[PDB]
Amino acid sequence: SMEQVAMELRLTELTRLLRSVLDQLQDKDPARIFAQPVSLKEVPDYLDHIKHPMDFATMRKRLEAQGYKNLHEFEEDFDLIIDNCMKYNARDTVFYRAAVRLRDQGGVVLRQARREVDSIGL
Repeated sequence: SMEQVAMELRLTELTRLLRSVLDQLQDKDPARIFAQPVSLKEVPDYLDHIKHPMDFATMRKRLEAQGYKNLHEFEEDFDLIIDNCMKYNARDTVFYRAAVRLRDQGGVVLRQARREVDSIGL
């Protein structure tokens, strides 16, 4: 139908916007601490602690499969990256501090994205 195509254009546009957001967020992680899944070889007990692991590479896979239907779903996954890290790692670690900085600096970007998704209507 014509409607289904219009819908898919919207989703494709959302994906385009979310790809830009993802790049801006990952730029706030120059150490690349959150670039890849936590290694279950190097951290064999990780899944005993963290029940829903997340990372930028995994988000990007979902993104390019157009797997985020709205900004809220995308934000949930971004929040998982941060929250997982702040639980597994102690306050005085480079990992925890990196998550705090990513959350603080990322909020600016996400505040803008929400306004754009609303205004453009995606």
